[PDB]
Amino acid sequence: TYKYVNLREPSMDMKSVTDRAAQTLLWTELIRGLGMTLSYLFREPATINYPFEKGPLSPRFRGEHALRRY
Amino acid sequence: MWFEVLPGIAVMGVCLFIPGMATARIHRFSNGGKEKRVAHYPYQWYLMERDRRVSGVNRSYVSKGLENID
Amino acid sequence: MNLMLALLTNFTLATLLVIIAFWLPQLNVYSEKTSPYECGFDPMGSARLPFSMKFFLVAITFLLFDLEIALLLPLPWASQTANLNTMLTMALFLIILLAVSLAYEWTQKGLEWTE
Amino acid sequence: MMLYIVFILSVIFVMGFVGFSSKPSPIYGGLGLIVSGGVGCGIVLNFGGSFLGLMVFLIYLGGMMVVFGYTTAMATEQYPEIWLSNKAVLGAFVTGLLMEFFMVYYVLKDKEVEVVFEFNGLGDWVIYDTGDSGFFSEEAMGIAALYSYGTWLVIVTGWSLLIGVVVIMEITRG
Amino acid sequence: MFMINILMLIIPILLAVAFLTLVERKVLGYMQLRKGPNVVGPYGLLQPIADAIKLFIKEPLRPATSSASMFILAPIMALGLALTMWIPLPMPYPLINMNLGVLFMLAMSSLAVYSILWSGWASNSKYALIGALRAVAQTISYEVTLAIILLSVLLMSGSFTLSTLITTQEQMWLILPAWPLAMMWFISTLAETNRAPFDLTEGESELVSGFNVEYAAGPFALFFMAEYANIIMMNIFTAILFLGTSHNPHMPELYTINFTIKSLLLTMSFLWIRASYPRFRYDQLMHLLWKNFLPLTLALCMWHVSLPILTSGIPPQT
Amino acid sequence: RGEYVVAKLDDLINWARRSSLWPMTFGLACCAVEMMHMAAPRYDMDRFGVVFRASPRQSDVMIVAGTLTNKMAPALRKVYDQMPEPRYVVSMGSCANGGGYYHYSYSVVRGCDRIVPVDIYVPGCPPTAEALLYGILQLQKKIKREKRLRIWYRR
Amino acid sequence: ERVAAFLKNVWAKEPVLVASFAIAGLAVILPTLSPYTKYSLMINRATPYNYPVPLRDDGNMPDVPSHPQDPQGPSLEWLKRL
Ligand SMILES: CCCCCCCCCCCCCCCCCC(=O)OC[C@H](COP(=O)([O-])OCC[N+](C)(C)C)OC(=O)CCCCCCCCCCCCCCCCC
Ligand SMILES: CCCCCCCCCCCCCCCCCC(=O)OC[C@H](COP(=O)(O)OCCN)OC(=O)CCCCCCCCCCCCCCCCC
Ligand SMILES: CCCCCCCCCCCCO[C@@H]1O[C@H](CO)[C@@H](O[C@H]2O[C@H](CO)[C@@H](O)[C@H](O)[C@H]2O)[C@H](O)[C@H]1O
Ligand SMILES: CCCCCCCCCCCCO[C@@H]1O[C@H](CO)[C@@H](O[C@H]2O[C@H](CO)[C@@H](O)[C@H](O)[C@H]2O)[C@H](O)[C@H]1O
Ligand SMILES: CCCCCCCCCCCCO[C@@H]1O[C@H](CO)[C@@H](O[C@H]2O[C@H](CO)[C@@H](O)[C@H](O)[C@H]2O)[C@H](O)[C@H]1O
Ligand code: SF4
Repeated sequence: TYKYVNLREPSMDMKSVTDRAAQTLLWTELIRGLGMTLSYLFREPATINYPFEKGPLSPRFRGEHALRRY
Repeated sequence: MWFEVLPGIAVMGVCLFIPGMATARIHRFSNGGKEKRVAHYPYQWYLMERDRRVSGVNRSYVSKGLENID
Repeated sequence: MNLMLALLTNFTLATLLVIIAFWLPQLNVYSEKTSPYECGFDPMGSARLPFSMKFFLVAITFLLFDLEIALLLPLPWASQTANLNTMLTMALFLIILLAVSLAYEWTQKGLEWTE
Repeated sequence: MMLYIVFILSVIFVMGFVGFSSKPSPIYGGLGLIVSGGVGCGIVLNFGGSFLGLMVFLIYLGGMMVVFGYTTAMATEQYPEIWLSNKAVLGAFVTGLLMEFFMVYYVLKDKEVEVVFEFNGLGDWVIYDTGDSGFFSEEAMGIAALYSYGTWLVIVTGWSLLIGVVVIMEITRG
Repeated sequence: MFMINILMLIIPILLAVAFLTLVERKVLGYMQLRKGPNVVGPYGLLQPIADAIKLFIKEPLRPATSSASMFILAPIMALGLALTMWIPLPMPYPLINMNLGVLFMLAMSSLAVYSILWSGWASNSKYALIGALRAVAQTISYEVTLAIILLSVLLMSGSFTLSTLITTQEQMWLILPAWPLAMMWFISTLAETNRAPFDLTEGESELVSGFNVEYAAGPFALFFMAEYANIIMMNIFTAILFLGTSHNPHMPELYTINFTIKSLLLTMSFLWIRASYPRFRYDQLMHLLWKNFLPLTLALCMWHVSLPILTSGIPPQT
Repeated sequence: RGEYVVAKLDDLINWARRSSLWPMTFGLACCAVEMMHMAAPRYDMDRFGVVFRASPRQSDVMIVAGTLTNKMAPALRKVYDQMPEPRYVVSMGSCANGGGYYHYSYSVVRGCDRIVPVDIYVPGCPPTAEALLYGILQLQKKIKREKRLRIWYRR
Repeated sequence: ERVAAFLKNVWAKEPVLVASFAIAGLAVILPTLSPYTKYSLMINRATPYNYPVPLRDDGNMPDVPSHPQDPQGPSLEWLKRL
């Protein structure tokens, strides 16, 4: 199965045409993009406070070598 | 958190407030407590120059009232 | 005076910053350090070679359009005239001829860059 | 010294003219024309024409920006010439400054000078008007009258600018 | 007392510019789900000081192929002219009260372009030249539309004096009767300040650093200080033009607070826009202004000449 | 006292230089992906004052993040020479450290320290983003120890 | 019918130019229809940039006032009510 990512025909009824004219002149879809970055401004950042905080690791981590004893 | 951006904004705000406050207060200090006289047109300069002679102290901002007409 | 004093102070402040910038830091000058930058490899040909301008016709049109605004900037003062019938007609006339010239250059493909 | 402000600016005016008239690389000629346009604005402003002075500066800044672009495209060489790099350019440059310096030296010494024609060197302020007290700028009234008195001027200038666009399109369509 | 006033203008300008660099990095950071400078001083408050000291003790380089005098001159012009832009600004009283303050600002903005052209040309390197010639195209794109946008607004103010705009907007912000012009003005200031999405003369991802690629240390800092000073100054200009603050002659500091808040938010909007959009192509910038703003700006200029005359609301000359 | 003054002045310039480290936007191979993850939100190298800048004229550190081949060696030396001083080199990953997996190749430089001086060596293949950050903080503590003015005073 | 067919097409393809021409048309047209346009010129005339030089009373100028507060001469009552 396949799908088309970009094969759609815009409608030509006066309401749709005006909706697009308002988009072109009032920058509505650019304003919308500003909303997304604004929402991120008020999200808690993902930063950890290295070296006081450390990224998570697992027992399998492969780091510095060492020779062991019985 | 986003409110940790506020301290830098406040510092920026205080610095940008200073020039306006300083200009306004230096104008009062230098013009006998009043606003600096504005002379966009020759008539306004003429009157200001006349005030300099009238002052008797060579300052266009030293005003003379009724007490100067006998 | 106030104006000349203000300009002198600004450009003197900038000059002092450059003087400090050059005389305060420790320098180590050699040929490779001062060579022209081009992402790690030596440049091929002088940077003084001709650089084709593909928007040359818009650039000439800018000269003509940039003089139009000199003719239009007096409009706030011209609106104080008592003869407002003539002034309004000539103001609109000038702007329309600017629009006509723009429309001509647009329709004749003067605003497209040479490829 | 400040009473000679117009004279000082006019000296720099000529120095900028000698700059681009000796014809180094047009990059530096444009620099000389910008300086002259800048001080020229200062000269006209000091005679009461703030709008005329700022306008000529604004126009010439736009014009020299285009000239700069055209220069890097159509008037550049491997070794662009400064005033010191070329013997003909340096000779014209020095000759201009020496002719200028001697006119200044003698006009200041005698408060007058004969350079072909007689010029008085009392300072430029002496010719100024003595009685102004209107509530408007006379230069602004004169310029604004272009739209009420200058109907004919508006038509011929507006038409010439429109034809100008038509013509440069014709001239450059090989 | 005038010399003191000059210093109380440009020392604060440079300090505000330094801390605008911190604010941008924090605002971008949080919009990018991170923090930005928070280690150098509390909440990163000493970070601008560290960068400034770093650059001015860094070795400045004069490229072997550069034109020495013009190389030095351009950064001096950039910062000098950037500070000159502030002197007629009424906050609420200008340092220099000019009859034609708007025209003065236009002329000085045009002159500041030459600090880009000459620095790029004097570097004698290909990326620097490409950056400078992008500045030629950028200026050609916006300058004509920028002047005519101002003219249409001043037909309501009645003068070229910046302080008159305060009087004009005493009842209502000019943003109401001229929001189409405010829209186009705001975009034009991004292009005028070489700001994203019109950051083309530097265009890092394309030209490495464009016009200033050969500049280091203190000379580079001068260009940075200039651009960030112009970003603040152009948003103060936008606030005066369109969001006029009321002025009480006896409490001039209330004007300054209200006007400073407005100018800050407009400056924050510049950073916000940088965080949000991709970059234009520099021929697409030229087509934006000439094929969209200019036809609309010409039409609105016609409208704003006629509207005062037909509504009998022509402003006073004085 | 002269010593006290130059000691405090050393602290100021050392603090300014380490607090404002601008690496050159310079990456070579896989290790550059972990370098990208140091700039990413979890570690946010910008919060230490560490900002990438493309131009070598505006860079303080070269992070050699990946294999250096013979064909690339003259270019790396070129952009290093074009950095104004003071300048530092951080060697990231086994390839840059000493050739790594390609040590015996005919086309690989066996360690970038044959080409440029190296201040810090970050081990790993690749070093984790946190390991590279540990290397940068190690570079900062090296800069903090510098005694340029103190040594100048005793010249 | 073609009036709407053409207009709808340009609205869809170039709304910027449609808005430009509509705004320019109103600038040319409304000034001739507005009833307030006549006051623009009256207000400009009533603005006294110059001194009003008095006339030598020669004994027969009834329409001219002797004092600024005399009933003769133009009045600005219309302007106070605007
Ligand atoms: C907005 C503007 C911001 C401006 C920020 C200004 C920076 C403020 C902080 C200043 C700190 C003090 C300066 C130290 C940095 C010097 C650079 C350096 O590291 O050199 C190492 C050098 C090290 O030299 P060295 O002798 O040890 O070895 C170098 C030689 N080889 C290569 C052989 C080893 O130090 C010096 O040479 C002298 C140090 C003197 C420190 C005092 C500085 C006096 C300033 C006067 C300088 C004269 C020119 C005038 C400049 C204007 C004066 C203000
Ligand atoms: C009573 C009669 C009245 C008569 C007068 C009536 C006048 C009002 C009606 C006229 C129309 C009003 C709107 C005019 C505003 C300008 C519109 C405009 O120019 O947008 C078009 C422009 C081009 O868009 P594009 O799709 O690429 O191309 C079109 C096809 N060629 O699109 C763009 O400009 C894209 C811009 C990209 C860069 C944007 C980056 C910033 C975006 C966020 C800014 C938000 C706005 C904030 C404004 C603050 C103001 C202080
Ligand atoms: C390519 C060439 C394009 C040329 C386009 C020319 C367009 C010109 C359109 C007309 C512009 C002026 O339009 C005209 O303005 C004047 C005043 O301003 C109006 O006149 C009105 O106000 C004035 C005073 O303000 C009164 O004297 C007059 O009694 C009153 O009718 C006219 O009613 C109007 O018709
Ligand atoms: C009074 C001032 C306000 C009135 C407007 C004045 C400006 C008028 C601008 C030109 C109008 C007609 O001229 C112009 O012709 C060209 C044909 O190549 C058209 O342009 C065509 O190709 C270009 C580039 O792809 C695009 O603008 C558009 O996709 C298409 O329409 C314009 O749509 C049309 O606007
Ligand atoms: C980049 C290079 C730029 C070169 C610029 C060249 C500028 C040209 C120099 C013009 C110098 C004008 O010089 C000016 O001459 C007059 C002569 O009366 C002097 O004016 C003089 O008048 C009276 C006469 O009673 C004296 O008492 C007084 O002491 C003296 O000031 C000014 O003090 C001086 O400033
Ligand atoms: S050291 Fe390892 S991760 Fe880094 S470039 Fe070499 S092979 Fe890739």
